[PDB]
Amino acid sequence: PEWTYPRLSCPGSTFQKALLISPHRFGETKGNSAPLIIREPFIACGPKECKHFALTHYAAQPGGYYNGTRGDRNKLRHLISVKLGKIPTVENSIFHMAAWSGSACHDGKEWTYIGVDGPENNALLKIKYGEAYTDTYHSYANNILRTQESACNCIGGNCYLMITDGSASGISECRFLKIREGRIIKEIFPTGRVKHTEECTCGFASNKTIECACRDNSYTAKRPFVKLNVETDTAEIRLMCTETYLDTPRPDDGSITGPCESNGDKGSGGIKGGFVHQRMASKIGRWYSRTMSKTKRMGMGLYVKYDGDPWTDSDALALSGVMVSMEEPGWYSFGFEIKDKKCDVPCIGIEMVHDGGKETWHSAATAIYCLMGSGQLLWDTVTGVDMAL
Amino acid sequence: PEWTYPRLSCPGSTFQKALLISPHRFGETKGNSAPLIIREPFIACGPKECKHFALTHYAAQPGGYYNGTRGDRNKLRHLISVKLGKIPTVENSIFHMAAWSGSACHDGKEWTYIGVDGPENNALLKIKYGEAYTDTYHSYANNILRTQESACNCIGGNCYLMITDGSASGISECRFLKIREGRIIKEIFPTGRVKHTEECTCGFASNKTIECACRDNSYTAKRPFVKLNVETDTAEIRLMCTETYLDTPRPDDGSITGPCESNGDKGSGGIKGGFVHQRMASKIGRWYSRTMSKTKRMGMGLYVKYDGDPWTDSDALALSGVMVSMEEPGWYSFGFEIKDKKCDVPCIGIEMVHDGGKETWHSAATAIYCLMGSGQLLWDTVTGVDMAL
Amino acid sequence: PEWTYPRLSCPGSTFQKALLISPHRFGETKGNSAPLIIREPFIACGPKECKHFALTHYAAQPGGYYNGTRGDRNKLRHLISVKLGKIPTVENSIFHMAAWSGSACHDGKEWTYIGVDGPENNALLKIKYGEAYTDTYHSYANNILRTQESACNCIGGNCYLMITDGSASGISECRFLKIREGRIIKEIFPTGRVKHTEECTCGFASNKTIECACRDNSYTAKRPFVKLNVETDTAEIRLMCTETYLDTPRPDDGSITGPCESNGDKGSGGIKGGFVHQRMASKIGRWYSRTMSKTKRMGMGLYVKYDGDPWTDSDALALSGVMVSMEEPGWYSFGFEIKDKKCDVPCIGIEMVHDGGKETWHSAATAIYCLMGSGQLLWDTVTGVDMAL
Amino acid sequence: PEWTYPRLSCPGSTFQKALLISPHRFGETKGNSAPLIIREPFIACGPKECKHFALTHYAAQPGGYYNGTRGDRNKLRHLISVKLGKIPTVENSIFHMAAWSGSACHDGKEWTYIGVDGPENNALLKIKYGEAYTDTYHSYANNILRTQESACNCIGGNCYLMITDGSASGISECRFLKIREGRIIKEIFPTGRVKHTEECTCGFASNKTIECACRDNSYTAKRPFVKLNVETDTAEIRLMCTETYLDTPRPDDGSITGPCESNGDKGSGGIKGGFVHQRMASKIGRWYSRTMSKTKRMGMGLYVKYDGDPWTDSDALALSGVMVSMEEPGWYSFGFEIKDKKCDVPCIGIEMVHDGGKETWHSAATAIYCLMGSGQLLWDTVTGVDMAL
Ligand SMILES: *[C@@H]1O[C@H](CO)[C@@H](O)[C@H](O)[C@H]1NC(C)=O
Ligand SMILES: *[C@@H]1O[C@H](CO)[C@@H](O)[C@H](O)[C@H]1NC(C)=O
Ligand SMILES: *[C@@H]1O[C@H](CO)[C@@H](O)[C@H](O)[C@H]1NC(C)=O
Ligand SMILES: *[C@@H]1O[C@H](CO)[C@@H](O)[C@H](O)[C@H]1NC(C)=O
Ligand SMILES: [Ca+2]
Ligand SMILES: [Ca+2]
Ligand SMILES: [Ca+2]
Ligand SMILES: [Ca+2]
Ligand SMILES: [Y+3]
Ligand SMILES: [Y+3]
Ligand SMILES: [Y+3]
Ligand SMILES: [Y+3]
Ligand SMILES: [Y+3]
Repeated sequence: PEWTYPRLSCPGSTFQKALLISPHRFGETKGNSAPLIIREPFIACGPKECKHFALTHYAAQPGGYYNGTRGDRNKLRHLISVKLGKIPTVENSIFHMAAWSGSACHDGKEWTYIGVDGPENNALLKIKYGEAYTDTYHSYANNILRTQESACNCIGGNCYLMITDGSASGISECRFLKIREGRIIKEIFPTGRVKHTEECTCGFASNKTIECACRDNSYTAKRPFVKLNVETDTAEIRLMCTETYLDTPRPDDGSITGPCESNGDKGSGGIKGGFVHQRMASKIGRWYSRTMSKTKRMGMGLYVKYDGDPWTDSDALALSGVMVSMEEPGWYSFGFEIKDKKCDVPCIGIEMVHDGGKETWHSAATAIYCLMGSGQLLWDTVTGVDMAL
Repeated sequence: PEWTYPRLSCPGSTFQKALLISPHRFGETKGNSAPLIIREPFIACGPKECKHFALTHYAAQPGGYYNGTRGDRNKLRHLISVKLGKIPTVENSIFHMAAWSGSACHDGKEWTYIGVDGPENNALLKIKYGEAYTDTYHSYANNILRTQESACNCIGGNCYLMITDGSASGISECRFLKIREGRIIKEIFPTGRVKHTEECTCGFASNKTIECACRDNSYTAKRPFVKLNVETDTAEIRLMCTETYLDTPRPDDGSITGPCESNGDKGSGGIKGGFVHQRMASKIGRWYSRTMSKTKRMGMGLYVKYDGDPWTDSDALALSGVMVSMEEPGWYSFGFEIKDKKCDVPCIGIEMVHDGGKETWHSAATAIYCLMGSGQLLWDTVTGVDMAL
Repeated sequence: PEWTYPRLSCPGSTFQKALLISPHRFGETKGNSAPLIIREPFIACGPKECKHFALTHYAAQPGGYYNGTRGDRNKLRHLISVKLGKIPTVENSIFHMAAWSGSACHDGKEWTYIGVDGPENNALLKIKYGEAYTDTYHSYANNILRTQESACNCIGGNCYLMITDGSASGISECRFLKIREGRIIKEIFPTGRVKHTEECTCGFASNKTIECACRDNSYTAKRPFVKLNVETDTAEIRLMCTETYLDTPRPDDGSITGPCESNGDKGSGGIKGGFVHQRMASKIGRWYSRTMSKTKRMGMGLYVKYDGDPWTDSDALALSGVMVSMEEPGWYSFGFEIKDKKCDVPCIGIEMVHDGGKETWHSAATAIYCLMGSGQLLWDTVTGVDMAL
Repeated sequence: PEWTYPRLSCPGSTFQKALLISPHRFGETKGNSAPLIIREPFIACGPKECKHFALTHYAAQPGGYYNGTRGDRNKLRHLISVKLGKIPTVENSIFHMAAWSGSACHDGKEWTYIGVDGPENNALLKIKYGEAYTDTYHSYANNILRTQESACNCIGGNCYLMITDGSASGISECRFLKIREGRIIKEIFPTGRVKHTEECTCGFASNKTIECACRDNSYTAKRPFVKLNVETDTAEIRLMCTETYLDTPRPDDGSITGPCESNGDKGSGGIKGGFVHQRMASKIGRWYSRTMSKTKRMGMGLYVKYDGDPWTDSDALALSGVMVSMEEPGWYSFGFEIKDKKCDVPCIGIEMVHDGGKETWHSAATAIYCLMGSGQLLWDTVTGVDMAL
C-alpha cells in the first residue's frame, strides 16, 4: 500500500439519498438490542472501507445511564466506530480511546484516530495510529481544546487537522496540526480573520489546497472559510461572503449589510456544517448544507456553487434539495469522500439528534447523501424513531 | 481476480432441500434476539461467497415498529445483506442503501448493489459498486420505477438488470440496463410482447443469452419470458406458452384457449416466480416454481422442462416436487447459482412470508432448494414460526 | 494450500481438561443471551481453525420452541458451526444445511459438510463443499439413513465417511463413502461382522488405515471396530474383544463369556463413544471414553491401550481418568485432532446433555480433553447449568 | 513473519488516560447486553493487535449465576479474550481454555496462552500455542500452583513466564519457565530473596534482561523485584528498596527501618501491581502503580523513576499522577506494551473491580494509561457503573 491523494471526483451533477444509520429504531424497551448513545457522528473512508465514527456516552438504549447524555464532556466519553453500514451497538462497535471531541482519517496505509479529553482548562488531544497511541497536543488557550468532529485529511502521508481552543462566547483562534504516521511534525498558525473558528469541516480542493467551512459560535452567522496550502503549509481564514449564510442561528439571507467581512447580527451560537468538494478537470464544485430553520436545529438543505472565490462571492448559493424536512431534526453535518476504483465520491452526512431534553436519553441517527448521477435531489430522510418507546 | 462467466452446471438431475433461513424462530418476546423485519429476500453468489439479501423496514422482532411493515414503500426501507448461512439480525446485517426495490450481483471482481427509492411518481434506481455510490437511473413512466427483487447477471464485467415502471394494473414496459463497474453504459429496449413485465427472474442460458421468467400483474397468468442477447444487446419478450401457468392467481392448467400469445383470464394480480437454468453440454434444463394454490400465496412446487422453446412449447411442465406444502406460505421465489470449483449449482429460493395482517409484524423466512445428485425431490420446508409468540 | 495427511502425534502421555463450551450458562430468563438448542456436537479441525459443529432444533434459550427438542428428526433440524472457542448463539453460529444427522471434515483446501435429512423411510445424505452443495446419497435400507455425528477423515483429498441405514433394534449394515471435493467417487462395502454398526467414531491409525469405534444399538455392548485400508479401499469390521466394554448400557467388565466374537447380554441400546489415535514412531496409542454409569448416560471415563489388536486383545483397557463425574451428564463422545505446526494433537470431546424430560428444553454443553504433557488426568468437568433458570 | 524483540520505546515523558473498557455499563436489568463476569484482566499485544484477556466465571450480567463469583477457583473458570477495544460479552469473547490463573503473549509469529486449573493441592498449568494445546507443568509445592495474571514475555521465540506455588500466608518460591512454540524447554530457578513471590508483572528492560515487580502476600509491603538474564537464563530476586512501597496493604512511606532487605511490618496480604519499562538509548524509565489507599483496594497512582538500581535505591518514587481517585476501586494493575511501527508504547492497565460482596455479582472494568506526549498526567478514570442496576 502507498500514500493516498485526492483524485478527480466521480461523474455526476446531483446528490441523492444514499443511506440512513438510525440505531435507535432498535432501542425499544420491547426490543432486544443495544444501540449506543452517541453524538457528533462523522464518516471517514480509506481505499477499501468507510468507518462510521461517533462520540459515545458509554451507555446504551434501553439502559440506566441516560442522565448526563445531553452534556458533551465527561470522563466516560469515548470515540467509537463501526464499518459504515453496521449498526453501532455495544457489540458491533470498537472503542478507540477516551474522547469528548474527535476526528479520524486514513492516509493510504493506516488509520489516524484523534481524541480530546481532560479538564476544561487544560484539555488534551491524543493521537492513535492504528493500535498505538503515538502523540499528544496541549491546550494553548486553556478553554476547551477542541477539534473538527469530522474527518481529517491526508495527502502523501501528511494528515492535516484543525484544532481550536478558547471561549465558546469569545475568542477561539484555531490552529492546524500536520500529522505523519501518528506524530505531529508541524504546527500551522492561520492568518487573517482568526477571531473565532471551530468545528471546521475540511476537504481537498486540489492536491495544493485544503478548504474548510467552519463555525463561529460568537460573532457571525457567516462561516469562517479556511484555505490551507499544503505545499507551503500556510493557512488563511476569511468569512464566506455568500448571502446564503450557513450557520444556525442566522438572520435572513443577504440581510447582513456591508462588504464581505461584515459580521454582523445573530452571530452568537452556531452549528457544525457540511462541506464537500466536487473536483472536475477545469471546474470545482463546492457543496454545503445548512438547517432548514433559521433559528432551530430542524431540517437540512443542500446547496451548491461552482468555481469563484467563497471569500469574495456575495452571490447566493443555489438550493439543490431538501435532505431533511423541517419536521425532522437536522443537527451537525459533515463532508466525506468515498473512494471508488479510479475516482472519489463526495458525500454529506447529517447528524439527526433524538432530543427529548435532559430527562431522557440523547443520541443521534446519521443520514448520508452522495453525488450520484444527474437530475435533482429526490427524497428527504426521516429517523423513524419514536422516543417514547 | 478476473471477470466471471456462466459455466456448465454441476452434475445432478433433481433438486433437494438445502437450507432454511428462518430468523423469526428467534423473535419471541420470551427470547433475546433481534431478527430484522424484511421481505423480498434474494440470494446472489460470487466466486467465494453467497450473500442473502432482503429489503428491511428498519425494524426488528420483538419491537415497537410493526405498524407499516405490510407496506412496501417508505422512507425507512433499506437493502440489507448477510453472508448466506447467517441469521439476518440487527447486528449481523449490513445496510447497503435506502431502497424499497432491490437487486445485486457479483461480476468476478466486485459487488454491484441496486436499490430503488423515492416518491411513487418519480422514483430513482441507485447503484453501488462495492462501497461507492456510482450511478442512478430515473423514472421514465412515473409510476413506481421498480426492479427484479433478485440477482442481476454479470458476464465479462457487464451486468444486466431488468427495470420496469408503470401501473400495477395497466401498462408497465420493462427496460434492461447494461451496468459495468457500477455505471450504466447501455439502455436495452426490449421488443415484442412488452405490455406488462415486472420482477423478472433472470439467469444465463449460455454465454450468449439471458432468459427471464417475469410477472404480468395485469393481463395474464402466463409469465412474460425475456430472451436477452448479451452479444448484440437485444431483448425480446413473449409469453410462456406452457399450459402450466406459473403466476398466482391463475386459472386451471391449459384452460387458456387460443395460440401461445393468448392472455386470457384471471390475469390481474401476480407473483414473482423462481426460475433457474441447468446448463449441460448439448441440453438445457429450465427449472421453475409456482405456488401450490392457484389463488393464494400458499405452497411452492418445483417444475422442470428440458430443451424446446418456452415461447412455443405448450406442453405441460413436469412436476418435480413439492418444496413448500399447501399449509405453509409460499410467496416470492427466485433463482440463483452457487459457484463450485469448476461448475455452477442452480438453486431456487423461496420467500415464506409470515402474514398475520396489518395489526402485527410482517416478515419472511427463506427456503433454499438446490440441484444435487440424482433421484426425486424428497422433503418440504416449514418455517416453524408461531406468530403469537 | 495442499492436501492434508495424518502426522505423528504431538508429544504427551496424558490427557487433561482443555476447554468447556457450556452455552446455556447464558440461557437464563434473567439473561440477555440466545444460546442455541443443539445435540450431537462434534469438532473438526483444519490447518488453521477448529469448528465446533452441532445439530440445532432452530430454537434458542430462553425461547418458545422447547416442545420437540428431545426428538432428533424434524424438518427444522440444521447442521450449525462456530469457531471452537465461540459460544454457539443465534448470531455467532452459521447454518450450513438442513440435517438431523451430520458430519464434517477439512481436506487441506476446503471444508466438506455432511447432513442427512428427509423422511424415515427414504432419508438423504447431502454433501456441501465450502459453499456449494455438490452431491447426495440415497437410503439403501429405508430406515433412517444415518452418519457419524463426528468428523469424517480426509487424506490426500479423499475424505472417508461412515453411513448406516437400518432398524435401531435390528440390522444396520453400515457402508463407507469415499468423497473427493464434495463428490462421492467410491462406495466401500465392509466385510466381516456387519450385523449392526452406527455412529462410528473414526480416525487415522496411520497413512494406510482408518479405524473406528462404533455403536451396536441392538446386539452387543462390545463396540464394533472398523479397520479401513485407504490404499486398497477395503473395510473390515469385528467387535472389540476388550473386557472393558465401551457402550452404554453394558454388563460388568469381562462378564461376557466366550471368545472375542461373542455378543452376548445387555446389547440393546447404546451410545456414541469417543475414540482417538495417538500416533508415535514405533507405537500406537488408542484412547477411548465411556460413561461412568453402566446403564445411564452419567459420567465419562477416559481409557487407553498401546499397540495390540482391538479385535483379539481381551485385556482390560487402562483407566486413565474421570473426565466427567457420575453426578454430571455424560452423553455422546467423539475423537478429533488439533493441527499443531508440525504434529497432531489427539482430543476427546464430550456431549454433556441438559436433560429435564420432554416438558422443557433439551440441549448440550461440550467438554474437551486433549493430550498434553505428562503425568495423570487431573480435573473433571461440570456444566454449571441449573435448568430451572 | 519473524520473531519479535523489545525495541526502544516511543518518544514520551508522561502517561495519559487512553481507554476505558467498562463492560458493566451495559449489564443493567433494563438493558439487552451480556457483559461477562470476569476478574484478573490483562492485555498483551503482538505486531498488529492487542488482546484484552480476563478470567471469567462463565456467567454474564444480568444473569442467575452470581453466587461464587467472589471466589477465584472453580471448575467453570476460563481464560477469555477480545480484541482490545471490543466489549467482552458472551458473543464477542472467545474461550481459550479452563483456567483460574492466566497469562498470554505473542512471539512475533503466534499467540501463547497460559492457563492454570485443577485442585488446590495439585493444580496444572496448561499451554496453548495458537489453537493447539501443546504442554503442561505440574504443581511443585502442592498449594495452588499460580501464574502472572499478566502478559508473558517473548524474545527471539523464547517466552518467559513466572509461575509460583505455595501458601498464600507462608512460603511461595516462584520459578520461571522458558517456553518456545508452546513447549517448555527450560526451568529457571531464581536465587536470592525467594521467600515469597507471586503475580509478577514482567517486562523487558533491554534485550538482555527481563524485570518483574511482584507480590509478597506474607512478609513485606516491598515488592520482590526479579531480574532475569535471558542470555544466560539466570534469575535473581531482591526486595525493592524504595521507601515508596507498592503493595497494598502497606505502612507509611519510609517507615520500614533498616537496610534495603528489611521486611518488616504490615506485610501479610497484598495486591498485584503495574510495572512497565520506558527504554531509551542511554536511559531507562521504570513506571509503577500502587493504590491510593494504604490499606484498601481504592484508587491508583502512577509513579516513576529513571535509572539506578531498584534493589539499592531507597529514594522515593516520583508521583506522576492519579489514574484512579480514592473514591474509585483500584484492584490489580499490570504493564503491557503496544507495538507502533518502529517503537514500543509502554502502558499500565488497571482492574477496577465492582465489589458489592458475595450476595451479588463480582466483576471488573479495565482502565488503560499509556505513555503519550509531554507534560503531566491530566485525568482520572471512573467506571460509571451503578451496581444496583
Ligand atoms: C494528485 O497527485 C497525485 C500524484 O502526486 C496524482 O496521481 C493525482 O491525479 C492528483 N490529483 C488530482 C486531483 O489531480
Ligand atoms: C463461457 O465463456 C468462457 C470464456 O469466454 C468459457 O470459459 C466458459 O466455459 C463458457 N461458458 C459456457 C457455458 O460454455
Ligand atoms: C503420511 O504421508 C505424508 C506423505 O504422503 C507424510 O508427509 C506424513 O509424515 C505421513 N504420516 C505418517 C503418520 O507417517
Ligand atoms: C534488540 O535486538 C534486536 C536484534 O537482535 C534489535 O533489532 C533491537 O533493536 C534490539 N532492541 C534494543 C532495545 O536495542
Ligand atoms: Ca454563529
Ligand atoms: Ca398475472
Ligand atoms: Ca449396545
Ligand atoms: Ca504484602
Ligand atoms: Y459541544
Ligand atoms: Y410490492
Ligand atoms: Y438419535
Ligand atoms: Y486470588
Ligand atoms: Y449480539
